[PDB]
Amino acid sequence: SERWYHGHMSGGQAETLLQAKGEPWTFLVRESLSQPGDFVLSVLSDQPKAGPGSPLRVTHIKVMCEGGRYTVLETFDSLTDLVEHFKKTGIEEASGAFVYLRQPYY
Amino acid sequence: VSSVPTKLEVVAATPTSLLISWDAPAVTVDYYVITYGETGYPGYQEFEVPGSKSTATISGLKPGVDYTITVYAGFTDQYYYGSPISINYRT
Repeated sequence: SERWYHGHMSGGQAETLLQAKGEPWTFLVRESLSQPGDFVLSVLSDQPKAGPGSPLRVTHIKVMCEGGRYTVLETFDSLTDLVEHFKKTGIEEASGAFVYLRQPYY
Repeated sequence: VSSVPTKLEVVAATPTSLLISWDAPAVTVDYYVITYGETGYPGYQEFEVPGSKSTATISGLKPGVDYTITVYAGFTDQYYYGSPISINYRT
């Protein structure tokens, strides 16, 4: 519940980290460098960025945090309870586009 | 933080792509960060751009969809990015 968290890490470094270890639905949590106090769910999709062989598309999801609650709707006591909940069914990253949390990036 | 990119326009668009241009803020910028995603949804894509560049091309969008395009100033000095400017464009 803490080893998928990587703290102060940029979105581009997450992408590099997840694309190299290139298995779909590999995720990690990092704090947002755009909004302090919030966090970002960085997930490696199964969709290639371009043609065959190209790296897989990395998707970032804002997770807002105020009043000690966490939300991406419903809220959660901790980042763990958030990650645990969306691991079941996924996150609708865009209209009809879902990402899934299968493998944590340690 | 006030020193935020002062304008952000779509200079040319195809149904699946955009060519955005911003104007540099008053302060020297090391790099710009740009996010984009569908308005109302929590997912976004991200890519960085050297501080000498004021235009970027966003590709792979779905036609007739409102996307939210955001630019941040990046400084090696600062822990966090600068204040953002963001627009909404329909492909």
